[PDB]
Amino acid sequence: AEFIYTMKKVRKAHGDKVILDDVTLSFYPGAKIGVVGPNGAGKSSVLRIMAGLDKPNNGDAFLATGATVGILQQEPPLNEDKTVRGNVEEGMGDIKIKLDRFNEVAELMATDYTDELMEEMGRLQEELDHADAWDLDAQLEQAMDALRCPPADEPVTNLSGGERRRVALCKLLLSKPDLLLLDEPTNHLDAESVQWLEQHLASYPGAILAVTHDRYFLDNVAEWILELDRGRAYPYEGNYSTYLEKKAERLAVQGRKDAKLQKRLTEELAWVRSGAKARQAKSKARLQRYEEMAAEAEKTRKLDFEEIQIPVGPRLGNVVVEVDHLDKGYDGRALIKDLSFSLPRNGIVGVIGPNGVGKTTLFKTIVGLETPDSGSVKVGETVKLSYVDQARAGIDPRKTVWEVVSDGLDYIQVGQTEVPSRAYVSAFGFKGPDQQKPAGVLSGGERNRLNLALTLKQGGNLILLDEPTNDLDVETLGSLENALLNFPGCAVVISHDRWFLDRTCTHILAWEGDDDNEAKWFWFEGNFGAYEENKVERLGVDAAVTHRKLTRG
Amino acid sequence: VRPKITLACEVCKHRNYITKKNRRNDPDRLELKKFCPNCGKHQAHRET
RNA sequence: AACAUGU
RNA sequence: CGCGGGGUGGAGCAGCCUGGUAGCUCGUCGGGCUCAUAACCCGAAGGUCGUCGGUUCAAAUCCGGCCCCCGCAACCA
RNA sequence: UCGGUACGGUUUGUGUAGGAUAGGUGGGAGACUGUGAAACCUCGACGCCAGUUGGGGCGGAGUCGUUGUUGAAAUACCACUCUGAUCGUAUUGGGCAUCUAACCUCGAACCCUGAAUCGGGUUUAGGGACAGUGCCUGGCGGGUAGUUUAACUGGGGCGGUUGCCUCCUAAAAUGUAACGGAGGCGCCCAAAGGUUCCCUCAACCUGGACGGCAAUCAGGUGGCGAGUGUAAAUGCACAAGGGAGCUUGACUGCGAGACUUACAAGUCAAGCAGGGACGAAAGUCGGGAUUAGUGAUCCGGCACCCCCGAGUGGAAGGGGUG
RNA sequence: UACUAAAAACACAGGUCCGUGCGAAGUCGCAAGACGAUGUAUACGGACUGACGCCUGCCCGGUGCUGGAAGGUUAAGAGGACCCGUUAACCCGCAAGGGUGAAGCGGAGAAUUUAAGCCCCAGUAAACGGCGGUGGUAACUAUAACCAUCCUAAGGUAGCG
RNA sequence: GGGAUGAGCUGUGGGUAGGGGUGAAAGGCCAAUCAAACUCCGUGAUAGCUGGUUCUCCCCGAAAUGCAUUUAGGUGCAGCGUUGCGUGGUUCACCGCGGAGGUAGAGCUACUGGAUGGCCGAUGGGUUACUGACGUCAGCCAAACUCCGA
RNA sequence: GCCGCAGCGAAAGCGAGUCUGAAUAGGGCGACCCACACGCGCAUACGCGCGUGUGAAUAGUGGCGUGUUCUGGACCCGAA
RNA sequence: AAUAUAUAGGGUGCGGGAGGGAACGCGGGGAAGUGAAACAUCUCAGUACCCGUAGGAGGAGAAAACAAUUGUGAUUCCGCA
Ligand SMILES: Nc1ncnc2c1ncn2[C@@H]1O[C@H](COP(=O)(O)OP(=O)(O)O)[C@@H](O)[C@H]1O
Ligand SMILES: Nc1ncnc2c1ncn2[C@@H]1O[C@H](COP(=O)(O)OP(=O)(O)O)[C@@H](O)[C@H]1O
Ligand code: VO4
Ligand code: VO4
Ligand SMILES: [Mg+2]
Ligand SMILES: [Mg+2]
Ligand SMILES: [Mg+2]
Ligand SMILES: [Mg+2]
Ligand SMILES: [Mg+2]
Ligand SMILES: [Mg+2]
Ligand SMILES: [Mg+2]
Ligand SMILES: [Mg+2]
Ligand SMILES: [Mg+2]
Ligand SMILES: [Mg+2]
Ligand SMILES: [Mg+2]
Ligand SMILES: [Mg+2]
Ligand SMILES: [Mg+2]
Ligand SMILES: [Mg+2]
Ligand SMILES: [Mg+2]
Ligand SMILES: [Mg+2]
Ligand SMILES: [Mg+2]
Ligand SMILES: [Mg+2]
Ligand SMILES: [Mg+2]
Ligand SMILES: [Mg+2]
Ligand SMILES: [Mg+2]
Ligand SMILES: [Mg+2]
Ligand SMILES: [Mg+2]
Ligand SMILES: [Mg+2]
Ligand SMILES: [Mg+2]
Ligand SMILES: [Mg+2]
Ligand SMILES: [Mg+2]
Ligand SMILES: [Mg+2]
Ligand SMILES: [Mg+2]
Ligand SMILES: [Mg+2]
Ligand SMILES: [Mg+2]
Ligand SMILES: [Mg+2]
Ligand SMILES: [Mg+2]
Ligand SMILES: [Mg+2]
Ligand SMILES: [Mg+2]
Ligand SMILES: [Mg+2]
Ligand SMILES: [Mg+2]
Ligand SMILES: [Mg+2]
Ligand SMILES: [Mg+2]
Ligand SMILES: [Mg+2]
Ligand SMILES: [Mg+2]
Ligand SMILES: [Mg+2]
Ligand SMILES: [Mg+2]
Ligand SMILES: [Mg+2]
Ligand SMILES: [Mg+2]
Ligand SMILES: [Mg+2]
Ligand SMILES: [Mg+2]
Ligand SMILES: [Mg+2]
Ligand SMILES: [Mg+2]
Ligand SMILES: [Mg+2]
Ligand SMILES: [Mg+2]
Ligand SMILES: [Mg+2]
Ligand SMILES: [Mg+2]
Ligand SMILES: [Mg+2]
Ligand SMILES: [Mg+2]
Ligand SMILES: [Mg+2]
Ligand SMILES: [Mg+2]
Ligand SMILES: [Mg+2]
Ligand SMILES: [Zn+2]
Repeated sequence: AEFIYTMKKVRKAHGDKVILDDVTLSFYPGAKIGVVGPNGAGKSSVLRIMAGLDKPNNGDAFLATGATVGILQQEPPLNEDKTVRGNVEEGMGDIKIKLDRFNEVAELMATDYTDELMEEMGRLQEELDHADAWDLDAQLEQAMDALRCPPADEPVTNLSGGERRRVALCKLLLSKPDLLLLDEPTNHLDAESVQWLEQHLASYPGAILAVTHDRYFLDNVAEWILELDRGRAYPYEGNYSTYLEKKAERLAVQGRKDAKLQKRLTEELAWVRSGAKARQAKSKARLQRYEEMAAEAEKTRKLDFEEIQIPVGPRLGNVVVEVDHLDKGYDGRALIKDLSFSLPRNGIVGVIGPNGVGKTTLFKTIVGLETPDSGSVKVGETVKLSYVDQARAGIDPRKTVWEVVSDGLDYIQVGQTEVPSRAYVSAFGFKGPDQQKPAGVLSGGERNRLNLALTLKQGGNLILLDEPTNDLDVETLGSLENALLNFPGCAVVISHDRWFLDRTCTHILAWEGDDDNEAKWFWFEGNFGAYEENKVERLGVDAAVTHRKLTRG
Repeated sequence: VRPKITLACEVCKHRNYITKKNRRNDPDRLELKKFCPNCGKHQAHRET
């Protein structure tokens, strides 16, 4: 019955937006809990209490004694040192300074007083046998071969979005905290780093929480679903096909219960406007029940959703983007080598490949922010280009969600038309006084919605989608992919979501590099389902591993 | 919309002052230099 | 399974 | 007289509580189908949101002043 | 039968060279008498990280140790037990079924009983650890009981109104009623506060790419007609209006003296000390041009100060200050 | 309605519904006991309608009543991690104080486990109740058999006025 | 005047009791009393309401207003009366002086509004005998108008 | 036993002082005769502090009357 | 007795109980008017009334008591606090 973490009557709320209210659940070790919910439900605000980063307003929430807590943030920060120095600040952070003193006491004690420093190295050399911390040179070299990290001698400022997330998982899987707190772990990770992390979290001592929107990762790392509706928490078991059943059932029995209440208001509002007859009295005990039914009928008024809407652009010519013998790299490592394709008119093109392989560099030669090595990029006279970005570089944190889209202006240009700016952002779900939240307090699911408001107001007929399916839930992932099928221009998508390129694609440009070339790509004419059948007929029939343990324990 | 925040000191953590801010214009915790009577001098004060 | 009318 | 509901394209109704994008069915208009007409199919026009004057960057909407329509009380001697 | 706990058997773990990688620790140079390369058996536990860890058929012919190294570490065998699995015993709960012996029977017979459709006892036929009843506990509960259901008001009911802020009525100090006349409030601002410096508005006229009565420019004229976060009055051009720099006095300890006042409250305040902001200084600063933006007591909550501590030392509780 | 109301009011024979398997349901009593009934569903108690004749339409959303148990919510009991008060012992020590603290006894007590009920799922109106607006349209006018639209659980049928 | 062989009428004896009885049902009846009998007791129930309260004389002498009120015919405190002790002209009246106002009246080309007749004519209406903004010469009005002002 | 005889403070406590406070700052509450020559380091004069008195004016408490008041039926009469 | 040990029961013989009394006592059940300017917690009040049971009185009474570092030494009752 020994526990890890307990909540007692926790109520955290950002005013009108409640996150918890009178909740109580207990977490026992060995539990594999996957937490779900819509965007903005409050999932990262729970984990910022469970990691001790925030405090609940009126409640009690405490970790048990021992068994410390390590959190993966939704946007994991790093330091300005190397990769091998990026994995020692946590996982080895409390224990490398006990080795930074032992190699100091080997020489500083030999010339000083050798009587009191005898125990000063005594209580530290006995801290190097219970943990076996002598192999700190070669424990890091095992934990980088597991995650397939970048080489550990170069800086970390110029890395991929999915290479920064690999070096941030190594900072937590070496600590081994007994309460993991993973906030959206499968962002930016390819189909290999997710399949690896499924096996590593399978045989793992301790409690695991993971707020994962995707349908297939939670069926492997979780067996006990936690849910966040508007305030409450609903623990049960199942494998995420039963979460969409129960949220559909909790709104069909709440929706028609709130319709019986509406008919009883019309039957009662007709009574309070009917006038008192001869010397009878209109009873005060029915006026005071009307004004309680009329108050409990306005508090249920939170039922709305906004669709993703892309503005249409001008007429697109016969030449969209032409690429003839492109070569691109940064060092002796070459990324793109001898690539020839041409983007079609009126289609959806998908770019497929593992992490750190050259997909964002392929867009940044097209948008004119890079320079090719050999070969040219050719656009054409008709194309207005629109470019969403993976890094979300356009949005700044200390400026509100309104006056990043606008600039203090009332009316904006969304391509040869003038819609009002607050009418434009309220078409992206940011409605009412949610338009004055800065970008530091917005959730990750609505910075993937704010970035679409900054860059789709260019109104171009060529949109470049650099991982749009990042932090979005199932309701607005389907609202995005229904806005690309009805788009008249050409859309290019980089994504790792296998069940998102299968649904909306017409053309595939996929990396197919092997050991002797390492830099070739492939243009395919067809959807994603026909590409995977051709991939297993050209190269490696039925061939297109064992889990690297990351540690010796 | 304008709750009552309280300003705790940064040295002694005494809760010397109480005032109001706007939650949506100022989502972060306010920092002011206020006089602390325990320390006898001006310290810094975040909220709680 | 379509399927009315023609002063 | 007093309470309180209403006025949105030719007809009927949403939209109004929660301010930015005027919508739905029929009808009218032009073209199809048929020997011809209905039915059906395709494309279109049509609104001063009763009137004017305030709040607002912005009003069918929020608030006051008017002009019509509809419902309801008018009891005890 | 389905679970919990205690006890014991069997079994589980395989990034990279390798005996698919004893899982950890400790002991250790022997351990069995040797063919998953076996005969009946022969991975049909798992079977994937695949072949070693079983279908325990037998055989004293037939595996493996230590050495070699090939590693963070090794190799048999074994007590030592972490994660998971399964088997067994013991002790405890919950289901279901059966039993009879408590309890139940206004089923039957017999006696007390001379007269007994009462009662009691004996025996028999059934029900049965249920029912009934005690204690605790949720539900339901006008069946019943105690009560409440405001006032102003040109009678009462119906309609409206109740506290705060500004004007007029209000009769040139202050105050003044009516269901008299018009309007605001239950906030907002982290600058729209503090300070130091600098500036003058609206409207009209003349000239100017898009540009219109009116966007921005240039020049004349203009002494308050603009402006004041927000209603009105009193103020404000000396600006309290517009702009910029640094900032937190939207202070802690106080307060001579006043206004208003039935009381409770309300309001103003020179100046003194602490520690600060701006300023070269003089100085100014205890929120906002001023007056609305709020709720007595009681009972509680939290933070801190360490005042009391029911014999004593503590504590529980109480007390102060925010 | 003794003593201002004898009626169109109550009763009534007939009707239908609901309850009741037998020391019945119901009632009088804290109970024992009694009536029901020395009766046994062709019987007894309740509710409404009121001889007879012809008839008794549509509505199960609301509120009851009956049945159901998949899900949510929910009491005492059982359970008693974790935190707290005390102090054997121990440390720095001015040994004037502070800090870590076993066992025992306590205070406050979480997860978990648990029925009815309520939500929920259907049935039922001789159950309590409920059975619509606006605009156009025919050989003179008039009226609309007909049509458009909005709404509802359903939109007042036969008969009568 | 109705019934008068019937669900009739009647005598004698008996049963049902007070939130109970009985009722072919009227809130009917339960000792001339019934929307909960009667008698004793709690008990001298309580009533912000009406009535009453008894011999004399001498001095002084109100109020019907303010504020609060489950308050408006009640009450607390102030205002106004008497009396005891302090204070002693501090009260009040007149005359002279030092002062704030925005009523009466008047004025408005001094503001915000209303508005009469000329004159000039931007605009609007069919090239103009209709509309006549803003200006200007006269005559006016105001509780929420004021350059003034008893 | 009661009232008087010392107060201040929430209290610990200190005590003609005490609470607040960093304050020998200011307030709160409490205490304190200069009508008096004189003597004192007073002085253009009243005074400042302390003696000497010229021997200054405090004071409570118990009874019995009266006026109001508290608890009792509480001035008397009266409901449903 | 049923029925065997026996009991329930019945026969006989000696004692005792019953009901009344004005107050006082102990044990048990237990109101409302009223006051709270309404009222339910609270009050009225463990009052009025009722039930059981006495005695000339009754009840309590011989420390599993208080007290606070000294001490008092069964209970009841009156005065203070
Ligand atoms: N610091 C903050 N201040 C105000 N509002 C916030 C703050 N943080 C979050 N919110 C609001 O509360 C919501 C909770 O964010 P959350 O749902 O926890 O992010 P995620 O979707 O990653 O879990 C966000 O939609 C945001 O609008
Ligand atoms: N500015 C740069 N200088 C050097 N190397 C770079 C730079 N930017 C990116 N890279 C390298 O390019 C490689 C491929 O990145 P890429 O795959 O384009 O990113 P993404 O995964 O976002 O498409 C990464 O491994 C990264 O190390
Ligand atoms: O590292 V990436 O997921 O942008 O290919
Ligand atoms: O945790 V998110 O709902 O911002 O993807
Ligand atoms: Mg998140
Ligand atoms: Mg990328
Ligand atoms: Mg700001
Ligand atoms: Mg046509
Ligand atoms: Mg009448
Ligand atoms: Mg009642
Ligand atoms: Mg009463
Ligand atoms: Mg009245
Ligand atoms: Mg009236
Ligand atoms: Mg006046
Ligand atoms: Mg006057
Ligand atoms: Mg400033
Ligand atoms: Mg200024
Ligand atoms: Mg303040
Ligand atoms: Mg003062
Ligand atoms: Mg100073
Ligand atoms: Mg300076
Ligand atoms: Mg000052
Ligand atoms: Mg103001
Ligand atoms: Mg009170
Ligand atoms: Mg003690
Ligand atoms: Mg305490
Ligand atoms: Mg203070
Ligand atoms: Mg009569
Ligand atoms: Mg019965
Ligand atoms: Mg039947
Ligand atoms: Mg019925
Ligand atoms: Mg009838
Ligand atoms: Mg009948
Ligand atoms: Mg139903
Ligand atoms: Mg039916
Ligand atoms: Mg009708
Ligand atoms: Mg009809
Ligand atoms: Mg006769
Ligand atoms: Mg006759
Ligand atoms: Mg006759
Ligand atoms: Mg009799
Ligand atoms: Mg009588
Ligand atoms: Mg009564
Ligand atoms: Mg009495
Ligand atoms: Mg009386
Ligand atoms: Mg006189
Ligand atoms: Mg008086
Ligand atoms: Mg004068
Ligand atoms: Mg004068
Ligand atoms: Mg005036
Ligand atoms: Mg006048
Ligand atoms: Mg004028
Ligand atoms: Mg004129
Ligand atoms: Mg005037
Ligand atoms: Mg005292
Ligand atoms: Mg003093
Ligand atoms: Mg006797
Ligand atoms: Mg009472
Ligand atoms: Mg009372
Ligand atoms: Mg009274
Ligand atoms: Mg005797
Ligand atoms: Mg005795
Ligand atoms: Zn401090």
